[PDB]
Amino acid sequence: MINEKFPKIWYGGDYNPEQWDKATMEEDMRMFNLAGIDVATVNVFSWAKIQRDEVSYDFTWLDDIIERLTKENIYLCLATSTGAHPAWMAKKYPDVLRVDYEGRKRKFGGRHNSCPNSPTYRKYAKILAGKLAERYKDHPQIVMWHVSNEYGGYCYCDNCEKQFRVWLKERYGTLEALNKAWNTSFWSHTFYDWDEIVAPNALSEEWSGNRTNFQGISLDYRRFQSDSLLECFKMERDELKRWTPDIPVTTNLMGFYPELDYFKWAKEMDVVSWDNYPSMDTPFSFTAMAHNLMRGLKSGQPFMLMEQTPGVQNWQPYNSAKRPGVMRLWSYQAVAHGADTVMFFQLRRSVGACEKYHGAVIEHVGHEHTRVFRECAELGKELQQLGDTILDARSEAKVAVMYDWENRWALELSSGPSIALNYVNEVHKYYDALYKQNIQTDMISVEEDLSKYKVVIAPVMYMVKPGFAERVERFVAQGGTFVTTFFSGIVNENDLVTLGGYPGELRNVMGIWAEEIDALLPGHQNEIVLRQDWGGLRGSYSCGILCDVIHAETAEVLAEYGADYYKGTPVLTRNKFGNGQSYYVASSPDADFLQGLIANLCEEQGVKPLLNTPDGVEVAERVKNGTSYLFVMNHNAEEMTFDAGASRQRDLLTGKTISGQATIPARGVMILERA
Amino acid sequence: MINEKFPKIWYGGDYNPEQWDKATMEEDMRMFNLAGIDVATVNVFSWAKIQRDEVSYDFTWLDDIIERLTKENIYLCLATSTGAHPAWMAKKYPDVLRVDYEGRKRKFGGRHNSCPNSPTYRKYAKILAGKLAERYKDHPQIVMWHVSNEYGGYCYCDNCEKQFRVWLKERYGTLEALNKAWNTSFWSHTFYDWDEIVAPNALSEEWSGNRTNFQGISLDYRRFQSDSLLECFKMERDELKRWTPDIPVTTNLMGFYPELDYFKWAKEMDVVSWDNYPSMDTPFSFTAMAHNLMRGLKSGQPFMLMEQTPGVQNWQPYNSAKRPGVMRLWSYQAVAHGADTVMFFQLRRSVGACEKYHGAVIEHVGHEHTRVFRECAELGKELQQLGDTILDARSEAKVAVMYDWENRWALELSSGPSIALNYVNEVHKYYDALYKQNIQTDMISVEEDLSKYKVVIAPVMYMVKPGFAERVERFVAQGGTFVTTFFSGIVNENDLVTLGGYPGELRNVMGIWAEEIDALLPGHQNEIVLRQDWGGLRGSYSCGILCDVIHAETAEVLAEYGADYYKGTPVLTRNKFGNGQSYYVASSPDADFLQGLIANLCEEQGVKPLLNTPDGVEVAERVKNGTSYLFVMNHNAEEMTFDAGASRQRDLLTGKTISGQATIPARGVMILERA
Amino acid sequence: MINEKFPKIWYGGDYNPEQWDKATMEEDMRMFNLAGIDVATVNVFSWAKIQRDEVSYDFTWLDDIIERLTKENIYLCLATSTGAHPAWMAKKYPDVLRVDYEGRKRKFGGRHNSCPNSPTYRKYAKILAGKLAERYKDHPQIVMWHVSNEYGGYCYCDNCEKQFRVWLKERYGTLEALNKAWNTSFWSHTFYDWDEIVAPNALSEEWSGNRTNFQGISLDYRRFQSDSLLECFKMERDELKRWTPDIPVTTNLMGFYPELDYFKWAKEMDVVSWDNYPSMDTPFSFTAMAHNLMRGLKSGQPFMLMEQTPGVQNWQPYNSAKRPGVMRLWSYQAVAHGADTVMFFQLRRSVGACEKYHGAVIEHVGHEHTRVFRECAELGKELQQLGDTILDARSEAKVAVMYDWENRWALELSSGPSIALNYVNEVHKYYDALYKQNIQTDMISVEEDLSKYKVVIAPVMYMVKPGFAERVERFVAQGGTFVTTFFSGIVNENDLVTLGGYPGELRNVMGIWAEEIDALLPGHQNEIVLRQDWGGLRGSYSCGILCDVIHAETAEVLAEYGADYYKGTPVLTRNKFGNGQSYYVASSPDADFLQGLIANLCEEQGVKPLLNTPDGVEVAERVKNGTSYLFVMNHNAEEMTFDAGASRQRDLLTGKTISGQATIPARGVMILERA
Ligand SMILES: [Zn+2]
Ligand SMILES: [Zn+2]
Ligand SMILES: [Zn+2]
Repeated sequence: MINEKFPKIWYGGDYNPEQWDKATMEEDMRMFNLAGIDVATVNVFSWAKIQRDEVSYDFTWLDDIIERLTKENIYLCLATSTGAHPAWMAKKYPDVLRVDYEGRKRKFGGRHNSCPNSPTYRKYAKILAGKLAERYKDHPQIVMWHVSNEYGGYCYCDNCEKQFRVWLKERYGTLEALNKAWNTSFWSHTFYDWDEIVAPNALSEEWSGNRTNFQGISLDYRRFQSDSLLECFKMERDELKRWTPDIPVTTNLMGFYPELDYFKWAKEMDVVSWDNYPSMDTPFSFTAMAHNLMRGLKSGQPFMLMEQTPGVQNWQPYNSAKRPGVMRLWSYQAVAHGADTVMFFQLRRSVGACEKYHGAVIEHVGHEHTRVFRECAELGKELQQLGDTILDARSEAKVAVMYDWENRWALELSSGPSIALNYVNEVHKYYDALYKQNIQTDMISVEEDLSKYKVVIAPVMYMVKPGFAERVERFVAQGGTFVTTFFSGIVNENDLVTLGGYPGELRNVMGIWAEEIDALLPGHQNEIVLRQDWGGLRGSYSCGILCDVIHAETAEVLAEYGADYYKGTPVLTRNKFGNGQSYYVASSPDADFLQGLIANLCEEQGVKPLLNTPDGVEVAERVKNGTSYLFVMNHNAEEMTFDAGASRQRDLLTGKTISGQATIPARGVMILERA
Repeated sequence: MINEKFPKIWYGGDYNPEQWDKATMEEDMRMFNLAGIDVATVNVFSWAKIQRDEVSYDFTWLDDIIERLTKENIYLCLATSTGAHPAWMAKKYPDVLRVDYEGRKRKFGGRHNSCPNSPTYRKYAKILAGKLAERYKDHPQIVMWHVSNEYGGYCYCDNCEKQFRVWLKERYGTLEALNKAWNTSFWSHTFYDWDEIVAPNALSEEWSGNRTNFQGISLDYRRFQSDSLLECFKMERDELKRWTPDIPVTTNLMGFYPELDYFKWAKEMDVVSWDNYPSMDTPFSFTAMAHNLMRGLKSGQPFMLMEQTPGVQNWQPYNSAKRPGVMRLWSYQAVAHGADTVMFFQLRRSVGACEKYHGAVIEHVGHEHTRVFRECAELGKELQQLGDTILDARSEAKVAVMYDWENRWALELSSGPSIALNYVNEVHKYYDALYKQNIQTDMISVEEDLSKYKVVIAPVMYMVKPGFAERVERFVAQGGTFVTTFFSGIVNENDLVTLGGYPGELRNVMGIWAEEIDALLPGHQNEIVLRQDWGGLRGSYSCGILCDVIHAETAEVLAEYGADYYKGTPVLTRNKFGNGQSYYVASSPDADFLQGLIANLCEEQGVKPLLNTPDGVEVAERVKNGTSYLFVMNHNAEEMTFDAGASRQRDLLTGKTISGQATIPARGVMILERA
Repeated sequence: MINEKFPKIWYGGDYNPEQWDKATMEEDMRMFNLAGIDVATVNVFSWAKIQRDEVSYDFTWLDDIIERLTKENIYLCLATSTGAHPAWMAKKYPDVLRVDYEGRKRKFGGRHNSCPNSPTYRKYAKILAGKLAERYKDHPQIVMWHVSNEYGGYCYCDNCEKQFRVWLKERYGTLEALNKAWNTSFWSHTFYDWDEIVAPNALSEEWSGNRTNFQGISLDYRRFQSDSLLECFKMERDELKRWTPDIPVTTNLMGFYPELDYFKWAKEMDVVSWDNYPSMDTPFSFTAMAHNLMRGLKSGQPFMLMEQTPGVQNWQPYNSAKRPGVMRLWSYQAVAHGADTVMFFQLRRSVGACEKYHGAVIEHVGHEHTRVFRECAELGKELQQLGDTILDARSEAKVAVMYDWENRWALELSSGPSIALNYVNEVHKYYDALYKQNIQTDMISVEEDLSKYKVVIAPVMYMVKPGFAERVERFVAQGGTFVTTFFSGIVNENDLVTLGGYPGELRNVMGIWAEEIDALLPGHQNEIVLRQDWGGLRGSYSCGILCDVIHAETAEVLAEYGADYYKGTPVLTRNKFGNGQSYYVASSPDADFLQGLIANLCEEQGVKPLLNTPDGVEVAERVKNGTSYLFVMNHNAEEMTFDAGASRQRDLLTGKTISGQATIPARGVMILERA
């Protein structure tokens, strides 16, 4: 379990009574009891309240809050408050403030924006975390540490620049090695001294947020910034554990957030927690893919849903209300994919600055006779009833899909071959296909152990890191199947091209040679024409975005282009390789083709759907011992019917036995317990 | 009259002989005479010409201009020249230059951009104003002072930041009060010293022009900037009044310009003057609303049209020629809404820099045989003919619609609930409905006395200021009808939410409780469904943008939503309150629904249309003594006919007597004199 | 010839073996012989490799490259390496870095971005040029000097600012003359000292690229910046010519690149060279016009095609592969319009940074068995077989269209009359009309000798320079036809309006007076209605963007507007003037009208198509001695057939005799040699 002393799916969220008074806190306790709320995330943004100058610390108000919540038997997710530095500190110690992408020195404002290489910031953040741990070391209600808050953003100040050079010295050892990695002979970029090197932003190598002259520099700086933030986190963590070695430590991540390499972060965290905030056009399968990734970060370990709105958001263009049931629906979607907590931002609405129109359990009227409140209490009852049932359950997926931040950085920094190529979109195209068929799958790192899987899919694996090619070769020869695509195997860890023919280190296992690649204008398409019927693939489908023009060397050709100067050349190939097979997909296909391909690939490895269901009804499974929990989630706004199978099983949410034809209400959820 | 010694609608405008020579001035005099031009606004932009260093003043060139115009008996609107500082001053005294929203120190260039807290600017602008007044104190031709020119724009420099803290001291008195007002417990923003507070711009709290982390700070900064600029105007005003206490002082405003609180500015001005420059998609009823607002800034006092182009604009994307008659049409529209002058920018085209392709009465050919000159001359004759007939005439509207700058600021900084909410558009939707039925209306401040009205409409009255609620409870209690909408009564003067349930202080009088609001995606609607036929309202209408979910408490329900999860809940309510009635409109309805709603509200109070006319034929009324003047303006490109009523009346522009059916030419104007 | 010792069309391009090693060079040499490559442009971006500090120069690596190429008898276009300064130089001498348009001091990065008024840059660029020239002065393989690389971009630094003041001193002599030229009495802009004048960028007079308060200042600053960069070129040129007085010097221009007055630049270069890079929506007639302009820069002298991709680009949004045959097609199109070289960027793909996905002859596989390579080898063989046949051949067009950078700057800076006015587009509309009918034309300076022409077309000649009016009066009177358009003859060289009536200095020769101009909203149109049938002009055509409202004075009206308030007024006039005729075109016509007008005008002067061909089949002629070479180029994806004429002639590319009907393959090229 996340914490043995708290044996259920935690229910609660961010709580900020220091924005109120003791009277309202009494109302909070009353209503939290009605809602089934038993965890509070406190002290996230009270650094200034605590520390008014470099020498004074007042924890008396916090003692009160903690003592009051303990009376109620509410557990504490205790934050270190380092998510936003005080105004006095920004004023006296400007080294704490970031210089931005546009080259500008910031003044005090906002949050999440301390320079991670700031001596002042590091000094005081470490001391604050240490004092909190020391003061509350012996307290029984603290069940989790919450370090800072949503780390992110880049800094380009002088301190980061001098520290970038050190990081470079440690990484490459010499200027010969550095100049080679960065290919500095290009555009007379030869460096003869480390101080000649600068941070890449609007002043130097970059423009428009994602464009650069020097991908090598831009890539490394992102590694460097991610590492620097990670060091701040590690620093607070170590200091916490000095005083409370037995209390878990987390920080709250942002899913597919692009700026941080979360695979590297998660190795440093006792458990992953994250903040799920969907856009109004975010596909339900996308947020599934994100919970999945969060699971994946520690190779299947259940994570905390640290934040989600219980109602409306504030920062979307059009902050629509969450329709009845949806709050519940989306909470159980998180649990289905590995969450062992569902926690909100936030418990009581602020009054406030920019978050006053962000949803909360208790809102502006200040009472419980509210739709949003009702729905929350309802979820709270259920979660109380589930108890420890699902806790620690894991995915036993036989299909994996690979994602990587460094690959993503190189791709997004690349120029070009096409701005229409979006890495996360292509990755999602494959995951979605799996999602619609209810094929249980894991999002994994390129580094993951491949032996649990029968199918490993790696969309646009543009960057191939040391050991990767050999791991997939070994995995395929042993009998696995590997899928990859156009613009894969192009470069190494430094974004230098692997010479001698794409896909380079994967050339042999894919059994094809990609000669050149064609980028299509928006709205232009080519067609995938099957050689002959093959499983659920028949006739023609369309494809777009990019078209690799390849040569089958060892692989069998299964489909070929139907149009353009490369008509009649392969677009889908299969290479037998030891006991396994590899498929190369040379274009970006429509959903029907991927539906077919995925079905074929799973059938070939004997992997079956969890269940067959109508479109919109998602199924995912977690397993505990030899017990299987099928989450069936109806995203449709109408009652729905599906075949739930004949075996004996019960819906954990209703207690009722289920067998055969079953219906599931609109926006409904069932948790099928079975062997 | 604006000035007794000048007893007609003033005609002329901005005039810049100092760009030319004496020879061209003789032609100028000749042509002004042809066009019936009798007023010139001079010396707007010659500070550097007057003052070449900190010690030298040359007024002789200005003496000759004033003397030459005097011989012609042309009246002088004399500007102070402070609307653009001299280059030598920017170079020697950089404190005069602004720091922009991006945090950059500006260099010399442009205009209207002096730092309002510059000691140098204030010093010299005050001396200049004083020297001018003292020099021309005994001149008979000067009928108006034109202070500076179009004050506007924000400054984020060091001096403003320091003055901002002082303004905060004067306003809140203590850090305790400021900390509460700004809700600084959020994001650890507690200030322990005033010096820790900074200007909110791209370096601190804000981004992309209208977004902010802390709207309380951003709201206050805009107040402070508006006051700061206002002080500069008051400074010059007082200096002018020392020497010429009997010459009126104005400064030229920009209508619905968002950055300045003109209601507060207007108290300090002897007469409002404004510059009307419509966009190519500006609806004619909007510019009517703008003129209307200009009249309302001083509670109905007539104003000056200080600027409008006689022909093309220069800064619109597409500067279309003003079709024949349109110039006249639009000048009379201004008069129709309270303009007692009609003035142009400018009398002769510059040659020039950025305004060489802005229209003028005298243009690049340098003669009067021009489409634009002929149209200016025609109007000139009519204004001579009208004499004092219309001067001082007032609006006697019984319908008022409220608009407020602080409300606006708070709304446009808010996040969100929807970027599709535009404060001014919502206001205009109500105005347009009255405009279309020729219901004589007043644009009014939230502070205006309500006693003279029967219908008060306050769209999106998000911010509710001290004394407002009482003021309106009393207006409804004693028989008035008050109309407000979704997202009203949410916050107070500091943008802090008023707790306990929307619409807060308006809850009592509105007799409803708004539980939650729903932002619709663009192109989505809900529907307004009437319980039963009510007056002009019948069946279903569409509504969109935002849908408020409300509970009738004291109010009764006249219509309910026709779709979505809040289908069948109130969207329109009527509350009997004392002798009067308040209507709550929970969404943003289409033009048809508002037409119905307006008619019913007017009928209910006994207010009738001025006149019934075809679409695009505008009718507005100004009353003088007991005499009524009906301005009738045909925006249509073809002849239109209407029934003018049976009472014996003459068109002042023709002398003809009108009764019953009457035709108006394309772009035509009539002014009907009636008792 | 470009260089007499190398008597064929040069084949090769940018070559960068310093990114590689001696061994890969051996492979370069083998493949270059296969491809028929005989010229390499070396040393473009190796400043830092040559010069590690302010005192050290290493040329040995370059010696090695030059020696190896000589063995293979490959000729050298030697660059000076000044296109990108070293990182140590940026670090130690920051005066080398630019200040950008937003006012920021840049840091080391990118290229083409040395401050042209940098003492350090000039000191070291000169020395480097000189050392290169002195070292290789006696070398037999050097056939061209390639100064720097793609000069461009503006600097707003302190040094440029102080030198701008000096350049103004030299140009105007007195503040009196400067204030007048800039019309500084506008907006109190009077300068009393040169140091009060600052550069026009985001901090002062300008915003968002092309908007400005003071076009005079903005216009001169671009002249100054163009001159500054030109001085850097001249400085290197002069140093090179000190040591090798008889080796040609060039620098690679960028065609219709807006920031530099290439007509001024070309007088300083021995031969023009340029870099042809189309957008995916660049019309084939546009790239033709660009080549044509490059020819026009030195009045018909053949130029060097210095760069073009042999395959894909890297900086286009969607970098599509060049379809089979297209590389060759576009290469011959360059030759048709005056290229006496065809060279690529680049010979071997970089590996790399931002250019690794830019095409090359030798690509990432590293061998010649590639579609792209085969196509390059094929072209190279053709070029070896052509020999010196076509060298020095020139255009004998009788139609010219004028283009001007200062005119372009003034039009792009103007506000407004319309942002839908795009000068280069209007220019292309005329050129395209000619290109579609295969009318041989020259793009020319406004300063070119008009004697050689029968039709001269000057679309939007908004700025009219000293001597221009007189030169075209003489041209028309002696028998030429002259065409200009709406919005011409408006200003002088200082962007000051020529008073008295548009089109000012052109008013006499055009025989019309343009009273006013009307900007149309996008999508809006008028119609051109012919008075009677006139040659290929019949009935009614559509027109848009701007409609000039004019009066015929001496000219007769061939066509009038068919709509709006100026319906019935002239839109197309003809003025008989001496033995010639001038046509005024008062609006922007559709392509049908322009087809008709062009045919009419050519017929009127005895000029006929080179050949009638189906659409997309382009024809251009170069003449050498008594022999005419007709380039026929089939832009269509399909075979095409046309009448090649009766005269006895052969295709240079096939050796075959062509007479009467001939068919051209898709993407095909024929070069007909005739009398
Ligand atoms: Zn930093
Ligand atoms: Zn300021
Ligand atoms: Zn410079």
